[PDB]
Amino acid sequence: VNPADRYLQHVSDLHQYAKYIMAALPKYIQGFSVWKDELTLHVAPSAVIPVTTFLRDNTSTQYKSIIDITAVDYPSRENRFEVVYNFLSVRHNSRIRLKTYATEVTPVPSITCLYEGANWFEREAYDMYGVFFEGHPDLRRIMTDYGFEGHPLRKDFPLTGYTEVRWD
Amino acid sequence: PSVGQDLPPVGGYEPVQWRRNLPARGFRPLVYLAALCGICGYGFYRALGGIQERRELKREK
Amino acid sequence: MPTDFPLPSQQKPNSAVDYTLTTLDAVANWARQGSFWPVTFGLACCAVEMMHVSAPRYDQDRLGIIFRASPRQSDIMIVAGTLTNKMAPVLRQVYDQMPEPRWVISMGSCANGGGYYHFSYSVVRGCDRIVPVDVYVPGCPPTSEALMYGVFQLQRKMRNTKITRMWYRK
Amino acid sequence: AIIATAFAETVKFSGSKQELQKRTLALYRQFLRGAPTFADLYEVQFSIPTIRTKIRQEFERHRFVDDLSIQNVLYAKGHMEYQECINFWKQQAQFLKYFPEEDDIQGRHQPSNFVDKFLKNRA
Amino acid sequence: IRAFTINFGPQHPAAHGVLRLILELSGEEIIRSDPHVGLLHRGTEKLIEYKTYMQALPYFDRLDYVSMMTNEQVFSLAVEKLLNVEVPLRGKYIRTMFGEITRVLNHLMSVCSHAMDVGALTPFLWGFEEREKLMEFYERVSGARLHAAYVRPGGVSQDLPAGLLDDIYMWATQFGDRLDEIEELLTDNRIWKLRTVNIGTVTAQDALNLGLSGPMLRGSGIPFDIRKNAPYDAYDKVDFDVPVGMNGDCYDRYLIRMAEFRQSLRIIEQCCNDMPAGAVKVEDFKINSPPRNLMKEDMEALIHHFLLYTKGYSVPPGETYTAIEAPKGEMGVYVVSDGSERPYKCKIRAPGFAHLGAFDHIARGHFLPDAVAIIGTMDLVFGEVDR
Amino acid sequence: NIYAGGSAAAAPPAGFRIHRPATWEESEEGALSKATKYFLLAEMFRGLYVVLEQFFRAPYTIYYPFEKGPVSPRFRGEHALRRYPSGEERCIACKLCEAICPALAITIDAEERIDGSRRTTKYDIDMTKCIYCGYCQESCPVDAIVETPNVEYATETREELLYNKEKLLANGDKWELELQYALDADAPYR
Amino acid sequence: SSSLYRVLRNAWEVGPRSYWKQLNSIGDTKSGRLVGTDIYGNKFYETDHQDEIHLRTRYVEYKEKDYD
Amino acid sequence: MIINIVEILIFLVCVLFSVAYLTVAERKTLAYMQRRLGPNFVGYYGLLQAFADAVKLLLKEIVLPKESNYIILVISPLITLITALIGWVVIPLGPGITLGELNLGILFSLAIGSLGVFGSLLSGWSSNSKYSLLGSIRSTAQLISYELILTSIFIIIIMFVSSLNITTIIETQRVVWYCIPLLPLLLIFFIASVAETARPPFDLTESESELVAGYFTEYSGSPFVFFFLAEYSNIILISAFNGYLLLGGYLSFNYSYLFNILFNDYSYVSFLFEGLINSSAYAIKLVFLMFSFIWVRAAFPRFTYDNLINFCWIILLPLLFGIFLIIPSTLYIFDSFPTL
Amino acid sequence: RPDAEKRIAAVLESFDKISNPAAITPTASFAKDLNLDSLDTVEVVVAIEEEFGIEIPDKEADEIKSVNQAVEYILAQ
Amino acid sequence: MNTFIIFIILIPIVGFALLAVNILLAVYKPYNEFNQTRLAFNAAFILVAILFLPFDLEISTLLPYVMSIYLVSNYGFTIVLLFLLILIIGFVYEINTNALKINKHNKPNTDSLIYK
Ligand code: SF4
Ligand code: SF4
Ligand code: SF4
Repeated sequence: VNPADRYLQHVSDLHQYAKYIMAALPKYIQGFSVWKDELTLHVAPSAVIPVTTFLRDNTSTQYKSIIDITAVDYPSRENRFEVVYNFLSVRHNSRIRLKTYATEVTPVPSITCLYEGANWFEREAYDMYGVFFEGHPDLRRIMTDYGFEGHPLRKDFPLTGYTEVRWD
Repeated sequence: PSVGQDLPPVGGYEPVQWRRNLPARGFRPLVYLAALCGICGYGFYRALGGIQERRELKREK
Repeated sequence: MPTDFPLPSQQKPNSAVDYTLTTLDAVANWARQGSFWPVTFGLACCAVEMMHVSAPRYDQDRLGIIFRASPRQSDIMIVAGTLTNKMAPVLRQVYDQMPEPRWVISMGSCANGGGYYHFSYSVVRGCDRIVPVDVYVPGCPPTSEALMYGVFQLQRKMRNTKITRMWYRK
Repeated sequence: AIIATAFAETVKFSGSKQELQKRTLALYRQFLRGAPTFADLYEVQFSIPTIRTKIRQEFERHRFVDDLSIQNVLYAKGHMEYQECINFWKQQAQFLKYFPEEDDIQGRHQPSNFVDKFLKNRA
Repeated sequence: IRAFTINFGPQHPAAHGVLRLILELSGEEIIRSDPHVGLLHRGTEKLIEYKTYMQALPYFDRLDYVSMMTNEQVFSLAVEKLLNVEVPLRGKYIRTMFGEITRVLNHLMSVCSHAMDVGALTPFLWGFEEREKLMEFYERVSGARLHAAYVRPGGVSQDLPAGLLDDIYMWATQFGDRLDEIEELLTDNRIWKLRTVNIGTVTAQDALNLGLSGPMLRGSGIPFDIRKNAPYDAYDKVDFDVPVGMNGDCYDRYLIRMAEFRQSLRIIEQCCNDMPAGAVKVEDFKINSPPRNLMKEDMEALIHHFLLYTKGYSVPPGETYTAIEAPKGEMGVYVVSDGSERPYKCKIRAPGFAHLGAFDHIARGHFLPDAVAIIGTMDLVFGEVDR
Repeated sequence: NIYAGGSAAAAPPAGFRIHRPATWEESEEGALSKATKYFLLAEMFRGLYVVLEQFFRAPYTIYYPFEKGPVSPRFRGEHALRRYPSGEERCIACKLCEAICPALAITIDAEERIDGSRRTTKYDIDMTKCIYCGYCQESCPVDAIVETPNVEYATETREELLYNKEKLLANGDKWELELQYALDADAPYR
Repeated sequence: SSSLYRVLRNAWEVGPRSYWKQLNSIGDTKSGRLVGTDIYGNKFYETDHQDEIHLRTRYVEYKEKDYD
Repeated sequence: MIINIVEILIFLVCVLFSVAYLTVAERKTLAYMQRRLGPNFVGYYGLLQAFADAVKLLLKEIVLPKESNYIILVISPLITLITALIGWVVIPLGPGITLGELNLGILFSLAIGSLGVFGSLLSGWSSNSKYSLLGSIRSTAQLISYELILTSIFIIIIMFVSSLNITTIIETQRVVWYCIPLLPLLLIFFIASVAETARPPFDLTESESELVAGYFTEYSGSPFVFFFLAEYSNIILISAFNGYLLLGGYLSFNYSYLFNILFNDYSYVSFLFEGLINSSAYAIKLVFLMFSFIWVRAAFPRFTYDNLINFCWIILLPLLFGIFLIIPSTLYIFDSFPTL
Repeated sequence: RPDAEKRIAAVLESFDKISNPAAITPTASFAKDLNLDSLDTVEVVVAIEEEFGIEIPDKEADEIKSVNQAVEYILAQ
Repeated sequence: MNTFIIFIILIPIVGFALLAVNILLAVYKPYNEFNQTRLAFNAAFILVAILFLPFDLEISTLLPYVMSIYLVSNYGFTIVLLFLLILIIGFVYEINTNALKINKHNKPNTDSLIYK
């Protein structure tokens, strides 16, 4: 058997939800996509908070819980980095993924206004990329050398880095 | 095909023990209290009589 | 002075003074061998194996090893687990406040020459670059059998310490 | 994690070049005020005005950037390094990154002409 | 003006971890905390973009080095969901019950290590002993101990020995006595019950706002488990109760861990009775190796055996986030396929990452010895959190 | 029926409403009986009796230089290069072991020798970074490098730890017995 | 197990000269049967006895004082 | 002059030479309590290792922190050591056999245990780090707070004695022990006994996790053998107190019935055997008790300091005043008043 | 405060980038008369408060553009 | 000349023989090898020792009683029992005022969601 049939009835279900979401908030959703029951949402950079309230606050749509956020670069395109979010409706046993985009210069806002644990996550993907989170106390580096310069998960940045350590 | 790999017994295994094996051992707690007072009071009967004995020995000295 | 003199690896006791010094050396090295206090440095996949030596299959108390996790009471240090850029000054500082008859042993393959993270950016390419390590314990899960064997290797080195015989400057 | 640490601020992006300039001026005042704390804390070999003449020239390095928002990321990085040095978070090994040139006078035959580059084929 | 703020542990404060951890104490009461993690931070994610999925697999048993096999499992699951392949039946059960003996191992390490961190010395040895018995069971299947070069993204590395499935039953009968035995001096235990009755309360909606999961979220009262909510690997086909706590205390977070031994043993009883027969790897030779019997005989098996070990197998482009129930919590992984054979990017969601991130929302007001009982029941092994 | 919206079959289950917790007077036992367990420390002496029972039982530990723990045939420790019957080096430089050692511990140069067959000029493992994946064993068609289950080879210098071809052929000379024994239990399950 | 009776009876089985060597060699009293010896010269044993824990069965008696 | 300087040496090799093998014995116990083997590599059956501990420990250096007055770090090890060593006068060893008999026994026995806090409070002040100071505070507050109840039951013991001589108590105790009438007294005394020693059901204060690698000072060397040996002297010293004033001190049974069967007359053999059996009854009580300390050290986790002060002043000590109201009353019901 | 501006001149003289140390008048502009920069401004102001040990708020630090304003501020203590 | 006085004098010399044995036997004695503002307390640290003094002191107050208890038959009983019954209510002052409570400000926010 091809292991995609067991998804299909749900997957064709999920689309009806997803289109609904675009009909719900047409100001902020650039698009939706889904591939093997992973629902992915398409949000402008200055557009994050009004979506995430609705994803938290609706009774039909209550995700309540950040799971992990990070960034992925695509230096081929103009807006360089893109910022991805993952949630988990523990009532309705569902997941949702939210992608925005940001150039290294420009920000994305912080969802630390609502999601409390996310301030730690946003602290992470700062240092790995340089992608900001405006509106965020305790924005500083983590899980790298304190005096480190540059960003590790960046395709121009070399593998071994620049500086090595020895005891003089 | 499939040959030589390990398989379960055709009779299966015995069912294992996975519950809380916790017997409420010992006695009733009131038995511990009553035995406590018994050991005490017998000790006091040995104690105070010996003390009065020692006082009469003190008189004799 | 004699133009020929036996190497200290090759010398034998011949003076009665040397019998006295060698037996006294044996007592000092012997108390150093039996009582044996490392410090819990372990930090990563190379630290559970350090606890596996404390486990009741491959006991270390029967060897006299016990983890006084306080570096002033420690004889040696077991560098275990990987070693990052961010940590390494703390490693140097923990090496600093140790008493003088010390050693340090490199448990784990990341701890010598980087190991699996030899090409990372924020990593020290083995703890050679920080402390002078005398025995390496190879193995990426460096086996309890191998870790104990590293201790026995170090104890053989301890038997050949010659702290007393060098007062005669052999 | 409702609450921040001692000196950490919510990051916020000044809309004007002047407001950025005001923040940078206050920031250099913060470094310059906390500089004698650093020589105590990081136990450094040398003197306080050497710290001050580095902190001046590091902002002299970035005096001539045009953009608002590239100076915004630059200000945020400066504020984070202030946040590190005002606490014990950097250690003195990591603190002495900022003076490679001070601690050792370089060594014999620093190559200057073409020839000293050439005899060691540009090092 | 600020507290006389301390460094908690440079080296050996909490066993199995470098817990550098700023505390601001005002009455031996934490007004706020700030754990600096990064001390183990090897930067593994920068590496795993430069190696093939074939090679990229033992990055992850290094991650979360007390429960290797769930990390192995979750990356194999992410890639099997990405590749649109299906592991066979025998493979599903063998991966399932190894992912449950690893759960037995993980709680057996974590509860006993936490009891040592508190001060109870006897489970800290009685548990590691049975962990050595389980080191043996890792040893017969796969490589050495404590780092299994096992479940491949095609499924399973190789078959069992000829008699492990018997021998593990001889072990499994006596694990119940050896578990209730350590239960007998920690569960009632007025010292332990005093130290752990309401310490670090975690309410429901704040457990969700801190992104927590696994035994902690199930301790707060919400019945959520990936083994039964979004099932996989014949956890459907194996009957399995789940424990759910009542308060937000550390005592529910203790008692649920005690319960999951009793549950994961019942896993092994329903697995060893009903292990099927069939191919233990995936059916084809185009995502994992052919067996070495017939590659010395067949021309076709060689080129697969060569390309899988020079190039590796090619992955369709896309991205997945597969998260499963590690015994620490919900461990996730987010892989972004190039369409090449190196992963273009791969984030981990280490479970203890948000647990550490949710520390000073829980740890406010409590005492400094109370700031130890909170540590090892959010299970900061620190192999997870930085990486 | 029809659900509401914000409404799955995930309702709260039957009897999810927990009981009102019992007070001092909704308790079956007497206060004297409860406080007997309070003062006389029932569950203290209970666990004390547990550990006393474990005093009178057997230990587990072994005398390690005299007894060794369990060793699987698929255990892995240090390396060796096997040879053929009638003694030939068995390693061709397919470079698979270089290709899939995920720490790049393998380094090989190799040349066509006098007779024309391919052999390895320099074969070199960096045992600082041999991570015991064992993939290097599973990557040889001609089954030349193996996993010798020795672990007791602890060195004192990093210089000793760079196994070139000669040390590995010496290990293949040494452990040849045990590698035959191990492959007589693993070559089916490979 | 590790009772006094077992160590006493195995010491009475082996012989006090080999016992006095063995106590200076290991801490235990162990009575095997000479399954075989080494090309380096190392006498091995194997224990029949019923009161033995798992993997205490077989063991080495070395040759050199400076063993490992 | 000649026969007393040997009288003190034999007591030294009876006690100081024994307290080392106590520290070997604790490892042997906790081995079999946690199902492993004790030290076996070191000696013949793995004995003697405390010598290998000490001789190594005497060979390490005298590294000293810069914040510590070095004289203070000489005084506190020495005075804690000699406090727990001059507590060894009026242990009784048979009838009236002490080092120096004096009619005020308990007062010395208790004032030197009262001096026992004074070293550990003084010790944490050297190397004046804030954690290092406040750890000494947290240690000394419990170390006085149970020193109360340790002191405070010694008077209700001698509400059966009314005499401060220690060896008078055992001859009073011939008719019956004191533990077997007064059973919960033993339980609260046993927890009070492990309180004044640094034992980890109760010693939270040796938390290396809380401090910056601090147990007390990490002061090591031949300094380290001093507080260490003082600690293990304190162990069996409070065991000795438990031995005489609560348990059968040197008494086993009547044993005159046996003697008139054996001997026909007094002789040095008869004194030898009777002193043997009295010392052996004292020994067997003392040796079961040192085992019991480990037997409770194994099975329990440590405390919170809040738990520790709550454990002193709220749950134990009003029950102690209840004892102070019931035992003079029980004395008052019958005539029963003890005379010297 | 008498001779306070003498101490202010003593602190101000110790710098560089001053084409005339005798241009230290009580009405010396920082940017104009002393030929200073925006960074030199808070440099000399922090040097002043360090000379006295007093601490100053931000806006009152920001607005001191001449040594006349420094001697205007100086009697806050 | 009595061994009692020999015992308390010899042991400091034994401690000196253990003290200077390191100074004889060691080598390499001493190589090269923020605390700005705060200290923190509750009353539960400072009060235990200060309150400890009358409760330690009353033991030495009660100590001359227990030696002479046969002489004071049925009446020194009455006096000392009055003394104790003063001190015991002196004790139960503090336990009702909770003088050793070191209570935590980790309150779960009792006040509900009063809205609009
Ligand atoms: S030796 Fe192995 S387990 Fe340990 S740090 Fe290195 S890679 Fe990790
Ligand atoms: S087991 Fe050794 S040879 Fe094989 S891939 Fe790993 S490091 Fe390389
Ligand atoms: S051992 Fe195998 S992989 Fe390595 S060079 Fe030889 S044939 Fe190639």
